[PDB]
Amino acid sequence: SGGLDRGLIAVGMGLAVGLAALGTGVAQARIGAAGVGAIAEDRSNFGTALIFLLLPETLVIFGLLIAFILNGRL
Amino acid sequence: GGLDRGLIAVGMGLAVGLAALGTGVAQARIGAAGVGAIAEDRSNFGTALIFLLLPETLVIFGLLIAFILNGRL
Amino acid sequence: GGLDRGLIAVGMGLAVGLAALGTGVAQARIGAAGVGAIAEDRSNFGTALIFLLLPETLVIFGLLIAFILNGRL
Amino acid sequence: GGLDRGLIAVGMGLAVGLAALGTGVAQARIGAAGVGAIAEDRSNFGTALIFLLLPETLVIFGLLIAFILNGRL
Amino acid sequence: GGLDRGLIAVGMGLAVGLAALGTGVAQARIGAAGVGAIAEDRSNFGTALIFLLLPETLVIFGLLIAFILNGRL
Amino acid sequence: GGLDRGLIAVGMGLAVGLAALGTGVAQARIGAAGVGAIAEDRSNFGTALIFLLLPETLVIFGLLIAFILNGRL
Amino acid sequence: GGLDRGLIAVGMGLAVGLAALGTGVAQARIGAAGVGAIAEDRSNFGTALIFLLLPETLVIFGLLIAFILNGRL
Amino acid sequence: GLDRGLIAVGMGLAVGLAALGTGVAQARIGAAGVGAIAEDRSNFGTALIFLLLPETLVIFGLLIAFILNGRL
Amino acid sequence: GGLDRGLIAVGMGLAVGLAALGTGVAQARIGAAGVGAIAEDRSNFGTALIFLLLPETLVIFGLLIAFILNGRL
Amino acid sequence: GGLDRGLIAVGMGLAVGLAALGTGVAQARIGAAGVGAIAEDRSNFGTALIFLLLPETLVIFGLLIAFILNGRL
Amino acid sequence: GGLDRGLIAVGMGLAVGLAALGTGVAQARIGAAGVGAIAEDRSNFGTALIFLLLPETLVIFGLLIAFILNGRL
Amino acid sequence: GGLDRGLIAVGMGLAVGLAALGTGVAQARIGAAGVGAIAEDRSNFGTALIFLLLPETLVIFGLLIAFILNGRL
Amino acid sequence: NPPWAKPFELLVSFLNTPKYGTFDPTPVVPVFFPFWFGMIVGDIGYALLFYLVGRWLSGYVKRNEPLVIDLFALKLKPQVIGKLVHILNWMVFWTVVWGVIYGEFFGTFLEHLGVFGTPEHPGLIPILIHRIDTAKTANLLILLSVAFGVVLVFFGLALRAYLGLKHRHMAHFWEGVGYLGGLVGVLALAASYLGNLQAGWLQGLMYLGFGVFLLAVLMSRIWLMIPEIFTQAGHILSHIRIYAVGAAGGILAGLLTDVGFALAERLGLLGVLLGLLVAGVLHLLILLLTTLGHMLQPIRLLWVEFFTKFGFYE
Repeated sequence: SGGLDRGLIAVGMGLAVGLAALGTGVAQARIGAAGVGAIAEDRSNFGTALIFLLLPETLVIFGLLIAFILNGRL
Repeated sequence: GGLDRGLIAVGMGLAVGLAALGTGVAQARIGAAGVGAIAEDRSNFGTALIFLLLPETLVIFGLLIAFILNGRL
Repeated sequence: GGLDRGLIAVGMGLAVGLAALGTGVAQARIGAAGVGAIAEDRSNFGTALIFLLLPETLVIFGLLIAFILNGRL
Repeated sequence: GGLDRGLIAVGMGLAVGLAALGTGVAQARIGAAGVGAIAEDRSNFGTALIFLLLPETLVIFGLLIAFILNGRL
Repeated sequence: GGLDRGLIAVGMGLAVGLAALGTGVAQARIGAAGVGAIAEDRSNFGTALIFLLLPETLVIFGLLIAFILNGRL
Repeated sequence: GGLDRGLIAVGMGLAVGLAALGTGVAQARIGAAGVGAIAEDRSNFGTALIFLLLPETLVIFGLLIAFILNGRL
Repeated sequence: GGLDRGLIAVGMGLAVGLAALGTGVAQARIGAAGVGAIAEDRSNFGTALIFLLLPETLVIFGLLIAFILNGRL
Repeated sequence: GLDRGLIAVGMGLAVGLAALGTGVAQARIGAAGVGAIAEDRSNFGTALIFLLLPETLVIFGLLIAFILNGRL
Repeated sequence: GGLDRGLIAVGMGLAVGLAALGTGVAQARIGAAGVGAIAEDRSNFGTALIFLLLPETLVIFGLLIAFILNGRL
Repeated sequence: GGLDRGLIAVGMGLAVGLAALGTGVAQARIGAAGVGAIAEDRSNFGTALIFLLLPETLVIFGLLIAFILNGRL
Repeated sequence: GGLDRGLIAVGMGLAVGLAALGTGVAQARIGAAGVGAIAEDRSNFGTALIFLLLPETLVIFGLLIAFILNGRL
Repeated sequence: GGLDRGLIAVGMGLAVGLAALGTGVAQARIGAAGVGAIAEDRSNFGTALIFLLLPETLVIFGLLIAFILNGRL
Repeated sequence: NPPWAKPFELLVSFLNTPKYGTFDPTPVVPVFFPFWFGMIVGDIGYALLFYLVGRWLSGYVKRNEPLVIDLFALKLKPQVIGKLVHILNWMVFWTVVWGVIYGEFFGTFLEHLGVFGTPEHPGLIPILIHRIDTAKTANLLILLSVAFGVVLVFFGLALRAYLGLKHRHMAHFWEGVGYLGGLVGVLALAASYLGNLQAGWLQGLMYLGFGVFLLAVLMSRIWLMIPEIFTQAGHILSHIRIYAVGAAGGILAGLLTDVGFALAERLGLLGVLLGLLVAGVLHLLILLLTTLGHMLQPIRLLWVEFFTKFGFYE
């Protein structure tokens, strides 16, 4: 019974980072499509397109933070 | 001492992950509209950035629940 | 002790996460429409803001259920 | 043991989370249409508000089920 | 106390939550069409309202099953 | 007698919930098309209502299965 | 012991629920197209009804499997 | 015995997900068929056979369910 | 005794069911395009039929895995 | 114990089923575009077929993983 | 106990299946755009093919994780 | 208790698989837009490539977490 | 073109026309496609039904009437029906011999009368491959399908290298030989990981295969080998579908025969006719629903897995 808790911590960590990555990928899909369209239109929109595309990376950053907090429990 | 700690960890992971998924789902369409408005005018930067940053409160609430559960851990 | 606390944590994390997912799903389309309206007029800021902030009651109720379960822990 | 309490908490979480998810799924399209209507006319604010707040009864029912299950403890 | 009671609560919450999700999925498109029709005509408010409130029978059935399970508790 | 009761309850809850989700998914598009048809013509109220109420047989079958399991419960 | 009866009930519920979900998914688009065709011509009622009632064989098969498992129960 | 209930869970999963898949196919196929019959009225045979073709999915689901029932 | 037979039954059911879901997802759009091509020109029947019948590889492989696992029953 | 055999069977079923689901998800859009191109030109048969049958490697390697798990049985 | 080997197998099945699902989701839209570009004009074949083969790194990583798990088995 | 290694494998496989699913979801729309831009201009190769390869950081993080969990052997 | 391969020239010619000075893949079809169709179906009763269809088509030929189906808009009076009859004759010959090998006629009809015999339940003659005992034949048929795919892809790559030598196309011959070297390296790695017995020289074979692959990667100056070796590996492994569809069809037919036999057994004297009726209607329904894939898979295995190796579509 002493090893089951560590495995559940591992599966919670994996679930956290995976679902955070899924969420930021869902955001980045439409944001990057709009950014590529704006780039092909103007080419002067690189800064705003990059800012908006890299903005939802905070979600996977939070997922990684929670995963590392869980990893520190050993 | 048993399954409680690991199941608490599963709870934190589930909360953070689903909150992040929800705010990503919101930010997809919101950021697409914001990028379109920026390409159209560029004077809509403040409103576009505000509307993009607003659904971050969901992942903030998820992090709050996770930190409460981590204190419980 | 042992397994009840962990399942309580799982339940409250699931509640807050699914509530956040639901309000994010609402806020996606609502914020896209609001950004479009604001880019069209810029006088629609209040209507867009209140329509975007109205679905926050779902994550408020999820937070309420999570806090009740945390107190029961 | 206390396994009953933990699974009851899981049930409350599932009920309120899925009710909130359904309410958000409805409110997405309803609020998008409402924001478009208000940007067009702005005289239909009452109809938009009633149609947006009507699917909140789903999360109301979810909260009722969650409160009954919480009182079962 | 009993594990069967916890699983009964899990099933009851799952029933009411998935019924709420289904009626929310229906009400999304139905209410969007109703809001559009009301904004264009305003004379079809009653038809839009009855079409929006018709899928509430799904969450009514879910609540009925939930109450039967609660009586079994 | 015992855990079979809780598992029977979660089975019947899953049946009712998924049947309700299916008929809600049907009624979404069917009712949207019906509301559009009523707004355009209003002479097809009978056909629109018949087509909207027809997918209720799925939640009827789910209710039948749940009541059979409740009899076995 | 006694897990077999409840797991059989879970099997029946899952079968009938997912069959109902599948036929509802079919009936959504099929009934939307049928409502549009009937509103356009009104002579397409028979074909629309036939195509709408055709995917009910899926929930019929789900009910058949559920009843076989009920007889085993 | 413990084994027989989980077999029933497997049969339920198989037939339900097969029905879900063939319903997903029949949604778009039947919508296109209804549109074609409304526009032409001579596309009935092709639309009907295209709608009835993805029934092999639920046929295979029932196949697996009956195999597990026979072994059950 | 044990739950090995039921667990491999669950595995084979998941395999065949998810394979069926995948090939249904493919055949939906492929058959819609095929019906659209046949409606424009009846001479496009052969290619539409070939493209519709190609994704049966998925149910074939799911059935292969299910029968292989049944060999161990 | 049969736990290992049952859960290995569950794992290989999950692998092959989700690989088939991904292959079907790709082949839906690719085959729809291919059918359109064939109806337009009829000289696009090689490229359309090559693009349609290219994502079958996913279900092939899911089958490979399932076969390695069968060897591990 | 065989729980270790069985859960390792279900983990590698999850990894392979979800990686395959992700790369199939990518290849759907990428291959649709590539087939459209090919139908419009050849000598786009190289760019379309490399853009279609780029998302296979996901199933590469999934297979790498599966092989690591198999070595651990 | 051998469940530790198996559940660690489950967690790391879930992590890498869901990260791969997320980056595939991103790469679908991003690569479709990139292929369109390449067919339009052919001078957009750098921007299309960098926008397509930017969401690979998600599967990179998933692989990192999987390797961290593998370090627990 | 030889007379025995001319009907299958119609099968290959639906795709692009090969350029001048390039190998045509016409003679591969008559030897391989009916072979795979027979291995897939493997049923004497299905072969007899296909023979009835073929003699019906031959009657259409000798009456010289067009075969017109208004539903499918199909019109082919003498010659397409003649070539189809020739192709069907080859297909039913291979189906008959493979049904003899598999010991299957209309499914498990050997259950009622022990004409074909497993070693556990012997009859007058034995069965070489049961194909319903999945435990005793899964490896035996997976390895056969893998070997067939390896042979086909290796022949395609050798033809690619020969065409590169003919046309002095160095970047094309190097591409073919690099794909061949990477393929033998991957095959050696798979044999070492799964069925290793003699890992001494096998590691050297792996090393030389990867060396040939890398040398052709740098020499050809094309960087598409890296993501496409995955696709050639998938094309090698995609021939499992032969055994997969064959086992699916055989098990379905055996299940229909088994439920017919059970219905006849339960009702006894009156159940023979009802069991025959339900078994027949299920057999023709299953054939109507799934018979077209039975030719689609063996012909697509030549259409994509074989033709793309020697540049048929460029």
